Amino acid sequence: IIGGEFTTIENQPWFAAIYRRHRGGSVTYVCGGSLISPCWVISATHCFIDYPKKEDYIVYLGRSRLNSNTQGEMKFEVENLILHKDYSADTLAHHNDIALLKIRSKEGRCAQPSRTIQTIALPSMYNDPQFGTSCEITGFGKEQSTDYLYPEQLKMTVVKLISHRECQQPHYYGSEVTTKMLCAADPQWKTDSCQGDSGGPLVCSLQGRMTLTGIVSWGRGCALKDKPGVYTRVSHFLPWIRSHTK
Ligand SMILES: N=C(N)c1ccc2cc(C#Cc3ccc4c(c3)CCNC4)ccc2c1
Repeated sequence: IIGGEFTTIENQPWFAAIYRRHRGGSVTYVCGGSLISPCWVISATHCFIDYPKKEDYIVYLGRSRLNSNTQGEMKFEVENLILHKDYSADTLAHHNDIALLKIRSKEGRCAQPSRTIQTIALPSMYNDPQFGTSCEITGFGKEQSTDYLYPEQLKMTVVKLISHRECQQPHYYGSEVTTKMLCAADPQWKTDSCQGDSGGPLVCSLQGRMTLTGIVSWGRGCALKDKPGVYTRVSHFLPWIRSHTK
């Protein structure tokens, strides 16, 4: 996250921290995720497509820091890694950038909801917020494009949704951004999501309800003028999520 503020897991209890085990036993951060039910974490397929072995991943719930065992945190393995069969990448745009991770403790249990571990509600079909609506993003992603390290402490920011017609303008993304994608940015281009925030939530309060409106997917640079953050529009994927969690 570029700009914004440092936060803790109690303010974002649906936030899942996803890591990968490498050969030799070292563990590194991959992407964010969101708890949608006790056994299921939703993320972006582009985070896993190059390393599709479920046994390699570690998922934490209730974790506030990248290298700290936050009190009350829960560690899990991936029982089922589901990638979207029509996922594809263009030079900029990612298509069908959505993934599901079925989680399991070493005892074979799913998440136990607590003050720091809670689910996030899915959106309803054809009911996304209007352009100009303020929404929040969370992640352990880069603080600056030139950084190679990720922040130790979890961050958050607030951005505004951008219309499809504004996002399709020539100086923005043209025809490369589609109706299955949602644009969101800072009107002053100072805060945004960035590399490492992928797979993480775009949470919008709509009609009084906190909703998983988007999943961090792609963008040209980070916090660049006329280059919004692009998110998977979760409301389009409700039949796919239902079928793969049944
Ligand atoms: N401006 C943004 N909001 C934004 C949002 C998401 C981003 C995501 C990345 C990235 C990445 C990345 C890095 C490594 C690999 C993949 C993707 C996909 C498959 N191969 C590995 C970089 C900049 C990003 C910028």
